[PDB]
Amino acid sequence: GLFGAIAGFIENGWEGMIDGWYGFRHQNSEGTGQAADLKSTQAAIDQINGKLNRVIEKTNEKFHQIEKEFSEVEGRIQDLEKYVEDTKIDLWSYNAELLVALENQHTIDLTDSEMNKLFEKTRRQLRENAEDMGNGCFKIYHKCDNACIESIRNGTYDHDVYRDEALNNRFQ
Amino acid sequence: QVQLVQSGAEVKKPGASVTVSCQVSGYTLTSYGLSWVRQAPGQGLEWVGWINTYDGQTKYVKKFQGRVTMTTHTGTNTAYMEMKSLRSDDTAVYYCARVEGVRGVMGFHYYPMDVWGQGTMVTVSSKGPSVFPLAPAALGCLVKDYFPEPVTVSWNSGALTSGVHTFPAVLQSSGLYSLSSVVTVPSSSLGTQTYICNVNHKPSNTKVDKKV
Amino acid sequence: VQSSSTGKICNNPHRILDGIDCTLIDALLGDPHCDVFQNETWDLFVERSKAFSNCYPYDVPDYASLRSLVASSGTLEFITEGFTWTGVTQNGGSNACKRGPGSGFFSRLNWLTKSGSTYPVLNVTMPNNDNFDKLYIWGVHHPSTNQEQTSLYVQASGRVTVSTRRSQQTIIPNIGSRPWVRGLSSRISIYWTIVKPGDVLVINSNGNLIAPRGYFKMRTGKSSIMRSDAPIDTCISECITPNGSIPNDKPFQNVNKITYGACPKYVKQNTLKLATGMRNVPEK
Amino acid sequence: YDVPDYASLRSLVASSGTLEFITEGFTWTGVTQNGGSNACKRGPGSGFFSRLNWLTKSGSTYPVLNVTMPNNDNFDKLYIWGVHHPSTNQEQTSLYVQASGRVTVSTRRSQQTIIPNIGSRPWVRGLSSRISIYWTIVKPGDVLVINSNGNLIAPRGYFKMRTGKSSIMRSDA
Amino acid sequence: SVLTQPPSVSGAPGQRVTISCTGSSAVHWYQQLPGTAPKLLISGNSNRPSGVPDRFSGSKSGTSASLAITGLQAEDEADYYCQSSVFGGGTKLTVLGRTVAAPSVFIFPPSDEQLKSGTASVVCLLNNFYPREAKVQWKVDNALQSGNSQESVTEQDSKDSTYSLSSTLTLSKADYEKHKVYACEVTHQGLSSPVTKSFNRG
Ligand SMILES: *[C@@H]1O[C@H](CO)[C@@H](O[C@@H]2O[C@H](CO)[C@@H](O[C@@H]3O[C@H](CO[C@H]4O[C@H](CO[C@H]5O[C@H](CO)[C@@H](O)[C@H](O)[C@@H]5O[C@H]5O[C@H](CO)[C@@H](O)[C@H](O)[C@@H]5O)[C@@H](O)[C@H](O[C@H]5O[C@H](CO)[C@@H](O)[C@H](O)[C@@H]5O)[C@@H]4O)[C@@H](O)[C@H](O[C@H]4O[C@H](CO)[C@@H](O)[C@H](O)[C@@H]4O)[C@@H]3O)[C@H](O)[C@H]2NC(C)=O)[C@H](O)[C@H]1NC(C)=O
Ligand SMILES: *[C@@H]1O[C@H](CO)[C@@H](O[C@@H]2O[C@H](CO)[C@@H](O[C@@H]3O[C@H](CO[C@H]4O[C@H](CO)[C@@H](O)[C@H](O)[C@@H]4O)[C@@H](O)[C@H](O[C@H]4O[C@H](CO)[C@@H](O)[C@H](O)[C@@H]4O)[C@@H]3O)[C@H](O)[C@H]2NC(C)=O)[C@H](O)[C@H]1NC(C)=O
Ligand SMILES: *[C@@H]1O[C@H](CO)[C@@H](O[C@@H]2O[C@H](CO)[C@@H](O[C@@H]3O[C@H](CO[C@H]4O[C@H](CO)[C@@H](O)[C@H](O)[C@@H]4O)[C@@H](O)[C@H](O[C@H]4O[C@H](CO)[C@@H](O)[C@H](O)[C@@H]4O)[C@@H]3O)[C@H](O)[C@H]2NC(C)=O)[C@H](O)[C@H]1NC(C)=O
Ligand SMILES: *[C@@H]1O[C@H](CO)[C@@H](O)[C@H](O)[C@H]1NC(C)=O
Ligand SMILES: *[C@@H]1O[C@H](CO)[C@@H](O)[C@H](O)[C@H]1NC(C)=O
Ligand SMILES: *[C@@H]1O[C@H](CO)[C@@H](O)[C@H](O)[C@H]1NC(C)=O
Repeated sequence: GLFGAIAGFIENGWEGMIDGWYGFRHQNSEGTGQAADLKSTQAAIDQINGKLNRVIEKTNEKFHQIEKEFSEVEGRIQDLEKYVEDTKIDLWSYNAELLVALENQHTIDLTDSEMNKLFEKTRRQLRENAEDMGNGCFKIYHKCDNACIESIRNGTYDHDVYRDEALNNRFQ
Repeated sequence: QVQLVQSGAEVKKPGASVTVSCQVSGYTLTSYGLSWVRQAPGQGLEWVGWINTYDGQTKYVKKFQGRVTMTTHTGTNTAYMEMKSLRSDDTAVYYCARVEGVRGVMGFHYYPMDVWGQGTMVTVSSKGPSVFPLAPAALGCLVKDYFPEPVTVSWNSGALTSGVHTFPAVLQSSGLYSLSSVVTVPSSSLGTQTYICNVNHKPSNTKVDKKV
Repeated sequence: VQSSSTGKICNNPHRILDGIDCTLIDALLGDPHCDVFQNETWDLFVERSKAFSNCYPYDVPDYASLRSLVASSGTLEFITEGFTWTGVTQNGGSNACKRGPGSGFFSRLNWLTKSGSTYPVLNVTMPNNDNFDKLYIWGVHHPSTNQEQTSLYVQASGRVTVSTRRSQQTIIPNIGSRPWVRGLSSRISIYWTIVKPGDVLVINSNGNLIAPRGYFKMRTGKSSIMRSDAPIDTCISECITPNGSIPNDKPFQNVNKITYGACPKYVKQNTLKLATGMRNVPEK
Repeated sequence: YDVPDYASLRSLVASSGTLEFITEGFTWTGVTQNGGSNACKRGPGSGFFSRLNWLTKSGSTYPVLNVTMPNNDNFDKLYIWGVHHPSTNQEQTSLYVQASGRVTVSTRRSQQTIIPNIGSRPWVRGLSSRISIYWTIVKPGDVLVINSNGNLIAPRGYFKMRTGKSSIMRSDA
Repeated sequence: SVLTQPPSVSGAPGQRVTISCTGSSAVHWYQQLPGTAPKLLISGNSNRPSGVPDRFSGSKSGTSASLAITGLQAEDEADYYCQSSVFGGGTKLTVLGRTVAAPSVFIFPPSDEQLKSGTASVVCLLNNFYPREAKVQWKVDNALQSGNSQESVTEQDSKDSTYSLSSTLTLSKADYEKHKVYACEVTHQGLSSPVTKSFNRG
């Protein structure tokens, strides 16, 4: 949550969203509609799908090792074997703990960043025609029908042809 | 030769604690796990618990949790099962049986009990067999409401041997046993004379001689 | 963290060898009830807790080392060599190690006793003309009484020296009473020698020699030994623990620190959750 | 004295975490017990280690000691015994009628035999002779047999072995 | 896990007996001879241990295992359990000798002592009936009652090679007095027309 989008200014998730991870809910004269953003969801999923194969490539293959369970008490050599195994176990347990903590932190920051990136991309499409209400939801200042909305979601929103009407609505 | 030799029969009193032992022979105790299995008199086997010799970890049934403890004395190749807070329902024959797995697995999941001990009769109860007559031919004695099963019924101990039928004891919701023993008699002999049935009950130590 | 196991050992892709009642060393020496293990090979030798010895009471100084190297070799393939013991009686046996109905001995060891009334100083040799190491398992007999020592070996105190070009190993048997094991107070001490290619083995003994009958063909590979009572199963798994086979899809495991194969790493934690989603902020 | 594998014995004694010594009844027939020396002065007179029994010849003979102790308890027993290396052959035959004794201590699973030697050694506290300290661990249900024909520094009992969180540290703090 | 098992198969020497068990989840079959510790008969649902005759066999199909004894001898008659931890209900294997007979019914009125005990026990006896699979339906005031009768059958007697049953049910002291006439209605294979023997106090 480094960017304050998720659990920040969005303030709420959408349990009704099953199409993807990030998406839009629009409301205009025609009526409320909902869609999912495939590009951001795919980017986040792609960055998450591995994330453990990129550090621990795979399981290495160990065949013959030392004895790790002993019946009698020998002394020096058994002490050394027990010490070596305990040291290895402690070091690998620490590696696991730290790796999982780092990966979880980065995953959370990554998804937050994807949400923020989608918000900023949308805000940059609506140059002057819309105002950010602050709850993660844009107020667009002109007649924007479903074709308009799907152009916003598409990334081909033509801001120039609504600029005059939007500016007149905003600043009166 | 592999042998499991158990303790002698124990007679206790409700609320006490009992300790049964199992001495193994012909193999090393720590090579095999050891299950304990009870059998109430005529009520089928019931798995009590399992001791992992060589590391001492146990597994009891939820019905016996907390009031049964299993230990192994590896010096004498012996295992002990103690049952605390004895009840009347705990009167049963207890068997120690040998199970195979002790390292990597809990043996009783995957292996059978291939060697059994002779079992010890732990009887925690005592109740007198009430005797009633049965006359209308045929005539008999009804033995009722005694807990420990082994009870013998004779008729003058030398009189009646043919025509007598000893129905094995039956349960009751109260947990006490009851049986009957009836003998046919010639129709002339039913009115001239009667017979006497001797009901002998060793655990309650009661010998009751009653007529018809 | 993979923290559970199926409880059974998958018999593929690894050549598992369940040792029923036989330890690795007992199968090596040739214990009668281990005769089924002659010439066996394995990727993992699974050694059951119920294994017991039923032959002449022996003892292996540095038992762990011999067990380790035999397990690593991964085979019990025994090649009989022609040893020429002149002036001694071969194929000694005892009633503690009953093969068939009568007395017997380890099948891979030759108990040499006096012939007639003499015991010559045995001095034999075998060259290693092959390009693999040879493993020779020999022994030294420790009798219980001096009467037994002189009755089997005319010398009052024999000795056994086994040597190669690079190393030598000499044992002075002692005579003394020992704890009663299977009806005997005498012991065998098991020693081994590895003859590398192009080397020579010389056995010089004046008594108390439990000679070898041949050599075990040593190998190098992915073989090991495990102590486990888990039952073998017909299934596929790359990672075997004493608790059975476990899946190696997760990177860490908490089942057992003793592993074989492509196994995950053992960690002390029973659970480690890796986030594969975003921060969860639900409605209300 | 001298402890072959001194580190191992120190380690296992430290790990056991106790010096609790249970005296057992050993029956040494035909030998003199409680030998001592002026190098180890207990009280005003000669003495020895309190946990070791120095057995010498009785009269003019030294029989082949052959004793046993079973482990009928459910804990390991630690037996500390020794072998005496005399300085001169005269001393060897004067203490032990045999010209060369030996000491074999054995259990069902392992055995350990020592052939004492006779030779002069560096002068330590007035003596050129040594004791070599060996130990044996008798697991529950096992037996200990001590067979010696000379040069035996026998045990007086066993140290009750334990398992726990004990260790040893070298520090002047 | 719960184990189920078909109980009390009465068979003759020399035949084949099949015992079932339906594990709901390694099943092993044990035999308890009368007055002897149980014995392992088969492990792994198929494998037989050392010392058992080859006539014992096991077969697992899905979630139901079965144990088959062929040409059974005298020593095979015992009680058989399946085990998987939990045991099975038990299955008694008796011996059966062939001797056709017909039941002889007697009715014994309850004694006075059990009336004052608060537990009035009424018993009816059938002597020397051969099939041993007959079921007797009790009837009080010509009205059938169930869940109260306890049945007990003796073994095969070499003298007669037939079987006897004593069925008994109990009533409360108030319940005993209210009822008028007591009887037990018998249904038998060797006996065609069901027989009634009743009684009343007096
Ligand atoms: C996979 O398989 C492995 C192997 O089977 C499983 O590992 C076993 O798991 C169980 C369950 O978790 C463990 O049992 C638990 O033990 C604790 C105490 O453990 C400590 O002691 C253990 C045993 O020590 C005895 O035995 C060893 C070996 O013989 C011996 O060296 C010891 O000196 C001691 O011997 C004494 O007892 C013998 C038998 O009576 C005598 O012969 C002898 O003379 C002595 O008197 C010890 O193993 C354990 O752990 C050590 O080793 C493990 C390796 O597994 C390592 O990780 C540890 O760090 C240690 O080094 C400890 O030292 C016990 O408190 C538990 O009891 C719980 O439950 C009971 C009721 O059931 C409660 O009363 C308790 O309060 C508590 O709740 C439990 O019994 C077992 O110890 C462990 N190891 C072995 C070798 O079996 C593993 O679980 C499997 N995993 C899966 C996923 O299946
Ligand atoms: C040096 O000192 C050691 C130790 O003191 C001696 O070793 C003992 O030697 C004796 C015989 O010399 C051994 O006695 C034998 O023990 C066998 C094992 O018995 C044990 O186990 C059985 C169960 O199988 C128990 O019933 C029994 O109580 C023991 O616990 C017995 O099977 C032998 O019995 C045979 O001989 C007797 C003799 O009458 C017959 O009655 C029997 O039927 C059978 O034929 C026998 O009793 C003893 O076990 C040894 N102990 C140890 C620890 O090794 C050395 O002998 C001694 N040496 C010298 C030179 O002095
Ligand atoms: C094999 O070879 C070895 C080595 O050569 C011999 O070992 C030596 O043996 C002699 C006696 O046999 C030892 O001499 C004794 O040394 C004691 C230690 O003295 C040292 O330390 C003191 C301080 O306490 C110094 O003052 C001294 O200079 C030494 O550095 C002395 O205390 C002994 O003195 C006693 O005897 C003398 C004899 O006259 C008296 O004057 C004294 O008052 C006192 O009673 C004695 O001198 C010597 O230490 C041994 N050396 C080693 C290295 O062990 C073996 O004897 C030899 N064996 C054979 C069979 O040949
Ligand atoms: C979205 O844009 C693409 C190209 O910019 C166009 O082909 C498509 O018709 C637009 N509308 C959709 C996909 O609904
Ligand atoms: C073992 O193998 C060797 C050579 O491969 C052969 O000579 C010998 O007969 C074999 N023995 C057995 C028991 O298979
Ligand atoms: C040491 O303890 C043992 C048993 O605990 C006892 O017999 C002995 O007398 C004790 N000795 C001392 C010096 O405390």
